[PDB]
This record gives sequence, structure tokens and C-alpha cells, in this order.
Amino acid sequence: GSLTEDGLSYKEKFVVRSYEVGSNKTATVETIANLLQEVGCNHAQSVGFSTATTTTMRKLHLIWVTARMHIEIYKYPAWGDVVEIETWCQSEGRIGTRRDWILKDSVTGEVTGRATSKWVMMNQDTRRLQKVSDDVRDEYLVFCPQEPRLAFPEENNRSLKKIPKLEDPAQYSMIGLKPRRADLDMNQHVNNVTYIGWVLESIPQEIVDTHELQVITLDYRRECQQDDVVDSLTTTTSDSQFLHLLRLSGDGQEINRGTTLWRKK
Amino acid sequence: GSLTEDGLSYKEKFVVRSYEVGSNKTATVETIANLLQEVGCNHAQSVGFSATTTTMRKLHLIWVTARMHIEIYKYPAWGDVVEIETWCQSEGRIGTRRDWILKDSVTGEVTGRATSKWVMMNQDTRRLQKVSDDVRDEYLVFCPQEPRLAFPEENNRSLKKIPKLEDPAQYSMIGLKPRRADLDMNQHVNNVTYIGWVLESIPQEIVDTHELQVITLDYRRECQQDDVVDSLTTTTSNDSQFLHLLRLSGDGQEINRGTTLWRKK
Ligand SMILES: O=c1ccc(OC(F)F)c[nH]1
Ligand SMILES: O=c1ccc(OC(F)F)c[nH]1
Repeated sequence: GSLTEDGLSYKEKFVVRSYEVGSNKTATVETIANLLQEVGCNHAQSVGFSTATTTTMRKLHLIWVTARMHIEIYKYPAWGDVVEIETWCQSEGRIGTRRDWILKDSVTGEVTGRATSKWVMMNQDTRRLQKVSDDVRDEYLVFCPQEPRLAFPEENNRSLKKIPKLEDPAQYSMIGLKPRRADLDMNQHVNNVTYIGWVLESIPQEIVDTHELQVITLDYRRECQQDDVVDSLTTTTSDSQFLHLLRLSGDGQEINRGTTLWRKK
Repeated sequence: GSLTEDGLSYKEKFVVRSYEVGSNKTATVETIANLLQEVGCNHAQSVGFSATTTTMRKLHLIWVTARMHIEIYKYPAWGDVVEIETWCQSEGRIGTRRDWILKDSVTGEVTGRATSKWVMMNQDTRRLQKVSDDVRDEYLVFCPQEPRLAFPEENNRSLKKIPKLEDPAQYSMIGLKPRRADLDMNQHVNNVTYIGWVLESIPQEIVDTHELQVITLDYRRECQQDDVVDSLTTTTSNDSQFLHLLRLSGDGQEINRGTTLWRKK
């Protein structure tokens, strides 16, 4: 992959692997979510970040953490196909950061999906959220479009809707979910993609067999740690819509909420 | 990737991805095992398969893994290119072998090797059988005719008999369940998942302070989507050796056994 001409966005091509696809021989949403995160990392390497901590962030032990992940897929790429992913970052002034992605058929050049994500600043030791400094903004505005560039430009759009809290009892549930070493990143934290899978695990197999996932919106409230256990809850709200809750098996502490939308095949 | 000049082997290059690495910023043995399966699949595609031959599709026959053997000298680093070569060979009427060599792309030196034994099984009845001449002949056109062994040595750890762990196990991980990211395109648990499940009963202190050199895994029965696995480990030993058993948490039915060898970092 490479920075584009203006050095304000990054593109990479990926061949869809045998193990990356589900029962219709197209990419899972989790494969897709892993590819967004790889091209996010490849963009940060290309422009000097880490080896996405800036020099000021390293000083005060500050990190970016995902608050929100929104993905819309029109077509899942097939086993053996090339997908082109472009990604850029923007400042939401002092609130935090946004990363946006556009997914294209390499062969046709047509948009096959789009994703947006909200990142906020956290201490790392104390895990306390805060506003972005100001000294920090200047150091990464050099790497972002100055004019707004939005994967989801439409005024009132799915990617910005408030998500309510599922009320007990849930229509469906998958209890006793536990991460393994394959679910951890290189800093030994549970990978953000794992949560996407744990949310999807309470959807009935019959919906998955007969529908395609078109939109997922997931809020991240709190981390699941190595020795935690998650319950996954789902109620139909409706094309079919679901409301989703991830919480710890014990004390029922919320880790995530979300919604998904599925089309009939 | 592509077939070599003689068309009796297949080569492919892989860039190691952000999410594919552990705490050393090098590839996990599960990332390695996934890459081996992708190059195995790309070789079968290249020589005209879809990995069943005409006669097997007629008789509803498939290859299934009886054994995986993997030895790693160096785990490739995040961003590095690993080159993997692969070929099959007939083992008479017993089954087939698939063998792999991993190289540093930049240096050309061998950094891993792996060998696997596959047997013929009825898709439906799940009954093992010997390989028939009509089938042996259909796939010898793709295999080197002289022997080519990744593990040639006369007394080599890839062929040793593996004993059954005796209760009580020294270590255990209880209540392991596949999620949908553990399934392949045919909705069977991925052979790499059992590797991860075997590794989950190794204490974190061994993993933090040692590197996996060798893994040998036997495949007895598969885990269904709605089964639950227990993972057991006893130390059997400068080098730490362990003995492994995966079994179904209910009735204690054996799904896998194996051994691992680790060196101090
Ligand atoms: O561990 C955390 C804490 C917070 C968060 O999101 C923030 F917006 F609330 C994500 N992950
Ligand atoms: O379901 C099966 C059938 C066979 C097998 O391998 C064979 F060696 F036992 C593994 N898993």
C-alpha cells in the first residue's frame, strides 16, 4: 500500500484468503474489520507514528481507544478477489479523532463498502478519558485532510445514531464467551474485532443462513480482560434489525452495545 | 504465488499483518498454520482442483488431516515477507503427505518446516479407507516422483508415537467453544483452532519466557459447532516438553493429542 499523491490518505490491496471466508465463499465482516485495522496500522507506519501515539502522547502515556465502529457492506468480496481499501484520519476538534475507510472492487473500481470510527484519548495507566490536548492536535493535523472528507457525509445518517440499552429478558443470548490467545493483540489486550464476533454469536444460525449483514454499529464502553467472561444478548427490533448488548457474565457490567441490519439473500 | 518451473511445487509470499502477531511482534504458530493452509489451497487451485479429484467427487470422498508437524527456527516479524514452498506426495494406499518450507524472503534461509498426513474419508459416513489406484493415478501427475521430505532425518520427531495423557493433568483449560470465526466455508471447525485450543492449557509464564520450537498434533475426531472442549497439559521434561489432550467436556471423548517443545528466550 502507499500514501496517495497528497500524502493525506493511504491505499492497500488485499487478496481474500481461503480461511477468511464463510459458507457463501465471501469475506466475513470480521475479516473486513481485520483488514480495516491492518490498513489503519500501515498508514500510521508510513507517516512516522509509533514503531498511533504522537511524541506528546508518549510523554504523558496517552493512547487512542475506539469509542465507535460503523461498517456498511454492499458486496462482500469473494475468495480469491482483490479488494482496495483507502483510509484517512480527521480531527473532531477537541472531542477526539475519526478514521474513515472506503472499500472498492479492484477489478471494477466500484464502492463495495464504507466504515467510520470515533477514537477518544485515554491515560493508559488510570484509563481516564480526556479532551485532546491542543499541542497534540497540531502534530497530527499535518497528516489529515483540512477540508471535511466523510465516508458517511449524509446529514442524519446511521453512523451517528444513539443506541439504547437492551432490556432483560433478551430474545436470544450466547453465554460463557471467553477470549483465547488468538483473540489478543500484540499488547495482550482483546482485539476490537473479537467483540464484533461475540455480538454476532447471539444472532440465530437461521437468520445468518438466509440474510446478509448490511450494517453494524458498535459502541465500546469498557474492555474485556484476559480472565473475563462475556454474555452476548440480542432482541429483534424490526429487512431485519437487531439491538445488541455485551456484558460480563458475573456482575452484568456493560462492555458494548450495537445494532445490525440484514437483507434477505 | 505460483507453480515452480517443473510444476511439482507452489511458492507464495505473505507480508505478516499487525493482528497476526503476539507479544514478541512476531507471527503466532496459528498465523503460520493459517498461511500453510492458504498456500496448500492456492496450490490445489493452480493444478485444477476444487482438494477433491473427479473420482472422489463421484464417490463422496474427501482428504482429512490425521497429523500436523511444525518446527520454527525463527518466527517472522510484523512487516516481514515470509516465502512458503509446498508440494504433496503419494504415501502408497495409506494416504497423502503435504510438506512445507518457510524462508526469510530477504535472506533466502529456512526459518520453518511442516509436514502433514491426510487420509481418505467418506463425507457422509465418516468411514476411513485406503486410496484406490484410480485415485492414486489421478493425483500422482501433480507430485514429485522421487521422494522430497521436509523432515528427511532417519529418526525424526515428526513420526514418533504420541501417548495418552493420564488424569490428573498438570494444567487444564475447561469449557472451550468454537465461534463462527473458528468455522471454515463448509461450517466445520478450522484445523488451526485445535492448535490454539491445545496451546490454551500451557501456563502464561511458559509462553512469556519461552518460544514454541516444535508442535506435533494427531486428529482423532472433529469438534462440532455445539460441542465443548477441555484442554489438558502435563510437563513431561534447558528445553520444556509438554504432553497434550483435547477432549469433549461431557463424556471425555478424545478429539486430539499432541506434544510441544519450547526453548528459553
Ligand atoms: O476501554 C475502553 C474505554 C472507553 C472506550 O470508549 C469510550 F468512548 F468510552 C472504549 N474502550
Ligand atoms: O473427523 C475426523 C476423521 C478423521 C481424522 O483423522 C483420522 F486420522 F482419524 C480426524 N477427524
